[PDB]
Amino acid sequence: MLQPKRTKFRKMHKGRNRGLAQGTDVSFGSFGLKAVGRGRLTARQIEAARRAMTRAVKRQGKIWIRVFPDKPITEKPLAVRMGKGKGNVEYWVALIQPGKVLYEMDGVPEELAREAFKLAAAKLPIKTTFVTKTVM
Amino acid sequence: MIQEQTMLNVADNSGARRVMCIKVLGGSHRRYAGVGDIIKITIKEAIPRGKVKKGDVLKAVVVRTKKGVRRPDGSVIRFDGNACVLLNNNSEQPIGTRIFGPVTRELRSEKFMKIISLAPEV
Amino acid sequence: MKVRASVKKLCRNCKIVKRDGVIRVICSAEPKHKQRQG
Amino acid sequence: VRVDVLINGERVDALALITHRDNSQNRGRELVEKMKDLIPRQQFDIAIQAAIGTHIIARSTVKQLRKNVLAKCYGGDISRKKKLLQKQKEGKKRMKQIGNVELPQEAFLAILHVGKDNK
RNA sequence: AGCCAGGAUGUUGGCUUAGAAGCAGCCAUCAUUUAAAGAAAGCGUAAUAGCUCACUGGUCGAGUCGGCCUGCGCGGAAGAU
RNA sequence: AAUUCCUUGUCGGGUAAGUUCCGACCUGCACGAAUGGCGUAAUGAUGGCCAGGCUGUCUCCACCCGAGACUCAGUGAAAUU
RNA sequence: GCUCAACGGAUAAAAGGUACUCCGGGGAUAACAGGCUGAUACCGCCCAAGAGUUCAUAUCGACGGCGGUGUUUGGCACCUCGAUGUCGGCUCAUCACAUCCUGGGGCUGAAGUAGGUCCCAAGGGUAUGGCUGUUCGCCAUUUAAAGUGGUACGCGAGCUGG
RNA sequence: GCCCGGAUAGCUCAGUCGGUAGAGCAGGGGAUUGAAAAUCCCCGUGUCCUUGGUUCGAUUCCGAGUCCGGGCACCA
RNA sequence: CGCGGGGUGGAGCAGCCUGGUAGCUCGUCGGGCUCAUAACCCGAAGGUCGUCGGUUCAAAUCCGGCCCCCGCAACCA
Ligand SMILES: *C(=O)[C@@H](N)Cc1ccccc1
Repeated sequence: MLQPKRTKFRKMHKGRNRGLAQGTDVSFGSFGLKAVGRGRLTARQIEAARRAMTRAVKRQGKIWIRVFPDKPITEKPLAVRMGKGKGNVEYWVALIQPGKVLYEMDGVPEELAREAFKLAAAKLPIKTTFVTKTVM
Repeated sequence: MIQEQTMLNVADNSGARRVMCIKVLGGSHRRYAGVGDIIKITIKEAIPRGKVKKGDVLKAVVVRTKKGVRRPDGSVIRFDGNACVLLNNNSEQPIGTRIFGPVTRELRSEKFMKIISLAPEV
Repeated sequence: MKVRASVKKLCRNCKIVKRDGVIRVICSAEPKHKQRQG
Repeated sequence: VRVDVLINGERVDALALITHRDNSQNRGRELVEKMKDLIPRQQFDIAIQAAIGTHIIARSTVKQLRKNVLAKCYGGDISRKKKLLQKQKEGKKRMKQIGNVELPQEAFLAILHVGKDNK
């Protein structure tokens, strides 16, 4: 659920995850889940974390997912020895680093948002915190 | 001392003839039955008229036993051959209506009421 | 009484107390809400 | 409506029922539960399933019996092990289609209440 | 905080359900009587009645409250001589 | 199936209960006609199964008979390090 | 004038078997146990959609999340090639507790009897047979129960040899 | 439990970016026969698995559920 | 899993190796012959070439992936 439509290449290096996040400030909406942690969010986790969140404000209200998967995480099969080629792709994941804003919300009461998130937070690998759009 | 296996002759009619113990009911690892202990039974021979047919599984009071029985004075009965009367599997109570040969005085009890009332001796 | 690791209140009547080192919810209202350990 | 009881697609007229439709889901998902506990394990995987018309409102299944097959290979190469397990799978697909299931006195006890004494 | 009181009217809000009367569900949630009282925070009823909290009066006479950022701690925490 | 992996296939027989044994079914992974096909009385220190008899194989081991073991005198090794 | 392409090109010219084996070496390198690891497994726990006549938490609990133990399958090749003999059965065992029975308690959709379920507790106890090499399992009839694990998947200078 | 595709007339099934749904067969009729099969012809006789939502409008879209097929994992 | 052969009118096969062109038998449709049906004689219609996205002046063909089909391998412990 939710992965790039196409890619210039199929696989990718393990990389590293140092440094503070970029899009640290809310804009698309009012309320927002800032990170505080460091880690990853497999494309499922950003999903199941969403369904918990959409099901609270119900049909009313709106939501923006600031982050997207776009990183392959390949794996070897079950009980096979090392090293006959890089393992084939399994599940996409989006790296996130501290200060990253994971979700946003609009035409909703502030107190329905602290709850709308707090449910969503329980479904996620990383630590999180509620935050506001700010006058600037 | 009756034990598993161990063919038993049957005292009552009901077409039993030859018979074989398959379990000694009572407790864990219980070994021996005699006197009038209840046990499992499985038929082997059986008469054609059949009050009960071959291959049945049942219960039975051990009655006569070759090893005999003692009692307080040190006296010792010892019948030539082992014998048991059949019992209905759920209701107990002998399914027969006659008893052949002596049974011991020890057998006496409430549930074994119907047997001692029958049979030629003791 | 349920053990559980995250105790917390249920009924408004639930109480929360710290006997020994252990934590314990206590609702005189509904008996089901007793809880140890948290 | 009627609530027929299938067994590997062999509908059984003996277990037919008549119940108000809202009641059916419980009588539905329950009647299979007696069958699940008293149909002996079979050499191929089974499919008890109460259903109205062709529509199926309930299902339970008995499990396969299966030889261990792997209990022998222990060199640890996998490809050498999928070969065995592949037969275990390919052949159950055949045994499943011939199927057929004798059902003696079960169409009776408990299924006709008399699962308690004195019975 | 405790103890003494009031906790009302429109009105069974609208439907939907045999019943929907603050309270089974769905949409709504204004208006009057005022010290003050939600078309209702729980208990309650087959359905009503019934009992509370919310808000107000009274005594009461000295601080009370809920979050934030940080130090250190407590539960989470089961293994084989 | 001395051949059939899946397989303890499925049906019947024997058994209180039978992955083996017997008769069948035919979906023969992967029978077949002188690297012979199907039968066949007698024969087998050949393979598998069942029954009567007999019992210390066993439930469960008890005693006794002799040669060792053990003590006394004579002779006097070995592997090993 | 070479596809001498095994592309610094051993010859103008060349394939298989070995369980009938043989010698020199190797723990430089595999099969068993050990070690590190913990993907796989097993066991808990956080969140609570759903089932439960209404009733998220008596009973279950999806997707997603964080852990523990070192039973299975595995990884890596650290220890042993200068012979260490691998499942199961027998015999005798021994520790763990994540307890099958027995014992003490909270909750229960617990009237009673009988149960379900988590907390506490390791003193004692824990089935015989049929088939199969089987441990397992299915069946037979018992029992207060027929616990799950380690111990070189205990135990061959103690037996067995299927 | 996951993954992919499904649930449309009595039965086997085609279709949908969001625009008043169909086919063979069964059933019921017509034509034909002195009437009978057979054959040709004609009618759909559905709340698009069930339950809530959004849309002017839902068989499509969304939520929850009960299910069907195949592929992994469990399955002496 | 590892190699290699294959998806083409309603059916069974050529065409591809050698990018510019799709062919055979059957059946389907119409017309004949017969009292009528088969056969039989004449004419005709019928194909996203398994999908996808790429080299291309141009793709059934060429090279990549995904989807079933079939064949072979999976050994010493
Ligand atoms: C059945 O054959 C196996 N699943 C059971 C088993 C095999 C090996 C070891 C322990 C149990």
